[PDB]
Amino acid sequence: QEQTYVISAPKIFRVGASENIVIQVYGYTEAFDATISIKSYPDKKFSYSSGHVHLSSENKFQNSAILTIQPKQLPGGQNPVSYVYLEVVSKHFSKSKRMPITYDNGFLFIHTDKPVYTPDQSVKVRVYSLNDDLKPAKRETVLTFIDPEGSEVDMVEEIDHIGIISFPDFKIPSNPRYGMWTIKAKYKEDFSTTGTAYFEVKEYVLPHFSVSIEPEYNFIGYKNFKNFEITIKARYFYNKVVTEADVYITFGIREDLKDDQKEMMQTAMQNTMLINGIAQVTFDSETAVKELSYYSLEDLNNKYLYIAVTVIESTGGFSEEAEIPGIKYVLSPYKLNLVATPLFLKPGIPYPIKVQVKDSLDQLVGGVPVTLNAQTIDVNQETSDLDPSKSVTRVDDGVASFVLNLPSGVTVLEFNVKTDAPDLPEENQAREGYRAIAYSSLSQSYLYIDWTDNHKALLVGEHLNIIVTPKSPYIDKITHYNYLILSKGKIIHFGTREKFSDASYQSINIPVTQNMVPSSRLLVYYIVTGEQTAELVSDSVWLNIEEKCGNQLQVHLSPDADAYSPGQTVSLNMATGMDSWVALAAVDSAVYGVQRGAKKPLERVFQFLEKSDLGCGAGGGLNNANVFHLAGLTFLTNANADDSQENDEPCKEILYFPESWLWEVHLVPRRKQLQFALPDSLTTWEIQGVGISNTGICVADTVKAKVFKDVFLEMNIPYSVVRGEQIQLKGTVYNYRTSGMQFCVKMSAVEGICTSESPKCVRQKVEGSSSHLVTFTVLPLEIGLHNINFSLETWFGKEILVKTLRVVPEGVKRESYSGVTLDPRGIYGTISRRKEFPYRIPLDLVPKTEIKRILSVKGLLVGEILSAVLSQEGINILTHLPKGSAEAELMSVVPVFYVFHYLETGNHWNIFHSDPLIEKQKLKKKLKEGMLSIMSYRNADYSYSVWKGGSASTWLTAFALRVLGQVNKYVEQNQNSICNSLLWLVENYQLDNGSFKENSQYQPIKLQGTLPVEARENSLYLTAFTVIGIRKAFDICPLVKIDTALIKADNFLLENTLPAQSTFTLAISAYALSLGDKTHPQFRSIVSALKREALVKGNPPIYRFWKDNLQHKDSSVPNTGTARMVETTAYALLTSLNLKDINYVNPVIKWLSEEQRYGGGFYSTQDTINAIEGLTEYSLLVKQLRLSMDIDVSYKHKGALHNYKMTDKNFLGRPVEVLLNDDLIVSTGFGSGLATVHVTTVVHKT
Amino acid sequence: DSGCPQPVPPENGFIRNEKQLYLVGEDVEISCLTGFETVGYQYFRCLPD
Ligand SMILES: *[C@@H]1O[C@H](CO)[C@@H](O[C@@H]2O[C@H](CO)[C@@H](O)[C@H](O)[C@H]2NC(C)=O)[C@H](O)[C@H]1NC(C)=O
Repeated sequence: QEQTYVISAPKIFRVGASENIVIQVYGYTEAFDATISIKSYPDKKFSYSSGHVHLSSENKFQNSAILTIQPKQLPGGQNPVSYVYLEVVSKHFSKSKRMPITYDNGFLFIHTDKPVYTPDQSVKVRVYSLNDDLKPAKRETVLTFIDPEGSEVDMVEEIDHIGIISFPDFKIPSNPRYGMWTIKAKYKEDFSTTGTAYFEVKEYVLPHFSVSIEPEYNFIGYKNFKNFEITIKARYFYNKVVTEADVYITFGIREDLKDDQKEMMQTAMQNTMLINGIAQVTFDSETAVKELSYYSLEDLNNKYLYIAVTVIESTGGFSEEAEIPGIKYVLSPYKLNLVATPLFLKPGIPYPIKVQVKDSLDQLVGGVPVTLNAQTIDVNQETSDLDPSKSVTRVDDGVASFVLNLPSGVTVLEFNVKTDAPDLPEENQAREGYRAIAYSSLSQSYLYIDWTDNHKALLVGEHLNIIVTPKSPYIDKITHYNYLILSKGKIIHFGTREKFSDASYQSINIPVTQNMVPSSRLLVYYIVTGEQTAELVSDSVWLNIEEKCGNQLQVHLSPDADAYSPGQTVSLNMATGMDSWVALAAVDSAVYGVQRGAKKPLERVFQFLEKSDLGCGAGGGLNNANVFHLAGLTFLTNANADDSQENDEPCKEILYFPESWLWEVHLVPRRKQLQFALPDSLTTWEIQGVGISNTGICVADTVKAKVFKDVFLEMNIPYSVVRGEQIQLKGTVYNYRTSGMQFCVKMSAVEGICTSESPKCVRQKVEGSSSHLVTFTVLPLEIGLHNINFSLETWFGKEILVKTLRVVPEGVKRESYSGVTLDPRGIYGTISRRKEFPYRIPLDLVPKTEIKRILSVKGLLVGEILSAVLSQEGINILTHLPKGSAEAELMSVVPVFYVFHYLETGNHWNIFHSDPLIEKQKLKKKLKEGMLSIMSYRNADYSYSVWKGGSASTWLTAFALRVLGQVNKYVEQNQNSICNSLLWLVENYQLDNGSFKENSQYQPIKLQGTLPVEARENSLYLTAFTVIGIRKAFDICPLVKIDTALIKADNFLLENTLPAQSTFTLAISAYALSLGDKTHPQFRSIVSALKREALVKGNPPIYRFWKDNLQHKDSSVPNTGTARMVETTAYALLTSLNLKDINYVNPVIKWLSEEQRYGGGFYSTQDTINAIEGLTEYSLLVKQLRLSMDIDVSYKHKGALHNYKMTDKNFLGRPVEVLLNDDLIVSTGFGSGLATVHVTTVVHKT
Repeated sequence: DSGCPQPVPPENGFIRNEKQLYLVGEDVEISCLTGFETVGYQYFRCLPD
């Protein structure tokens, strides 16, 4: 085993990616070629990609193939391809391995211009769209908005030309649901990546000042429980402290961070004054809780202190509410976890251990003292112990670092790490322990990466310098070792490192490249083939690389100041290392103030790129195969290793007053200047540039342009005012000059408002660096948006707040709903092609509101079309067994009608791919010759008989009638004979309770009849059979007494059947009634029984069928028992179909299509015909359910309003505003499939 | 998944589109037995809860 190979590949191929596959071979000395290929699995038939690589001494027998599985070459369709063959071929070896493939190429980042929207806003959204190589994907993206109901709302697809997809603005539907909307982005075509973002649709006003609640730390224990200092700070978004304000604190005992009875602590509700923008507070849990509640101690409350804070400006109309959702009362506050700690030993290398300490509601606690103690197990369990080292966690990292000098004898280390929490016992200072295992080399042929715990991030363009030592018995033979550098899934670099003469080996000196910047993984491996046996020896380490952007886009404004002034014309300069697209967004910092901790949209985007790393942990591994697997690789080798044993759980180790503007995308050819006027908001504009170029995404530095005016009015106009309510529009005049001023504030308003003061006015004065409370009382007369000009006539001219008051009508806004399921083919009965929604003005409408109406439609997709067919071996039925005597003729021809019907009901006469039964003309000839042969069996008085002169059989007559009714849809036949035979069967053989009682045929012809149950319900069987026949034929001769007879027989079935003795009878009678009143309560009871006689396999049923009397133990060959079982199953199936219950049907079609489950073939006629029938029907149903329904919606007195082109590609009806007073019509053609249209009426009732 | 179980229909109603589990936002359509007729909003919206 000297001649050996390793081919190293990403653990998973990404479709459309380029997978760099590297091959090394050992002990060859003649040059040879190998080809590496990706081939379809399992057939190896299609070569998706192939690479020819030359292995030779100047290659050093090392090379790689760039293989790409182009997405359109995979077959696609209903099944994705889960696997593919990686194959290598050479003069010396061939091997192929089943590789998994993933349809998950690239990244979708959804950038939403604000986290929060009022209604009536449009949410501007764009998606940054990157290939697996972090290049512009140029793939069109489907972008789906989910209302917190979870209902699909809208879908929009936009071509990606740029790597930036500027979607149309999504206008919030005219009655949204408040709360967390979801946006899902998916690539339209092959790749099935997803992006997701959230935005909150909420009634809000931008808070004026950022009230900040900053507890010393997020937990309360014995130290704090008596005394817990908590700091309030409030700053305006123009970042000057709220110089004075009234602070209101209120406290609650919250059992969980849930909607709760907060149990507010009136004992502790407190006031303080916000001295220069700060107020230190403390809560004493003792006096608060014992004075108010039973709880004596946090032993009783492993719970949360809720705190809410109201800051009122005290000299102004603004007030802001801040909260902490809860501070954890805890006996044991902390928990340990490891970070970047492999849990794998390198005997003789200092073993670094890093524990982070997290508190409850975890944050890094920073300064907790930690001690680590461990037991060292040497070979043969020779156990020993280490002294307990101590370290304090790093204050700004939470990490207590440890290093254990381990003897080279250690086989496993198990070590415990405990919080030396000074204020706790160990019984509350939680403690943890871990196993660390050596590499488990078989030969003891080890390789170690001498990585000096350099967790400090490496800098792009610096040379790496990693020492590696292959300590091996056979270093005489280990000429060289190989290395691979991994970044995301890709092997970005590979190479070889000679043994120097001294038996030192070359360092890995390669420079760290820009393709490494999120992270990299170094794997190092060699095969040594000492004695006659090869060992693959390998190691890997996690490499932490700086998040250096490739384009390094930076954005700054050209002027600079403490603050710009409202409307100041300003230049924005974008400067970049290369040509770049850049997307700009300015938002008011206030908008994040709407929330607590609202994360900037593209936070930590490198930490999302990191998620394409296929490895996990800081490196190392239990074994060579484990080292490769944890590195996110797999390999082909003959060196006595494979990683197919290495399957594992998913690995979780850790290592004008706009609100937004400048929403623009520009080509910045290395430099560009924008000019614009800063809007009138006196706020910090956080301006975010995001660069996109051939080197990926670079979210830049968030410029924070302070907009500031020395002296101004700001008005606390609420979001909305109730129409016709006297309300104080409170506000504040601010003077930040050092001199005081005398000011007059006045309100100028449109006539839709009437106002009190009507001032030149009182001309009040305000001190320097101070603000005066201003207020106006107003009454809004009429609904809508009304311009109010607040203005401040004062030294240095004027100020004028052009504002809009928003007025909503009185009472309560009520919403109530109507819809219809449009079933234009009768998929459920009555043809619901059209519906009309009258403009029903309610009796209690508030005097002048408008009734809002909103319409939407949902397509009801058919789902899983489980597809099953007769073989072309149905030529067996076309060319059936001899047309002999003893009704053998009938058995011959009857199935031909069914098979003709089946072929009619489908593509079979649109197309045969093979073995065609296409000569439908000859088939129709044989069909009508059949109908002749059966009509031969008709006796004189329109009975049928088994023989030309035999005893008239009602069973046979109903059977014939069934056949003839079924076929009359395809061959016209003299209905008078059908009328006569029907009225014969009714008048001669109807009797009450026991309808259609059979005239003695002297024998059951078991080849044609079933063998019923004989003792009882034989009559229920026969009534069911005859009712089926009549229901199949009465439609072509609807003589009234035949309907009366159907009433009689259906009533008798409904009454007699429910206590069914036999599943067979239950089934058949269920069917018969399904032909009749599908919706009679008795019918539904019988159905509900049948559905419980059903037998299944699988937790969700994969197969479902019915059996009775154990006629199933003998299923090895088709026989009367299996015949009966198939019969009763096909009746059940038919029934279900008539219920149109596809979800039920499907596993019954799956059972019926597996011949083996009922002994192979069919036995007798009945089973066979009923099975063919059922497959026919099921085909039919699936067609009828196929959604293709252009739905007209039109007003009654006016033009069309919308046209929903509903299709299974586009099943979702965007909500359409239906605000006009017309009666509203919705209609569709014959169309196809099933939809449901909903109109919601929203109205205010007194 | 916490998709809603099959609801109890109104008396004399039945579930048109019976399913063992309904995805969030599925309409389940109530319909009335032969003697009876749906007056109102026959559809229940399976909420994420
Ligand atoms: C509020 O003040 C603005 C001006 O700052 C008024 O808008 C002006 O209205 C006049 C008359 O319609 C126009 O000639 C000007 O062109 C408008 N200017 C602008 C910038 O729009 C507005 O009408 C005032 N509204 C109230 C209620 O007083």
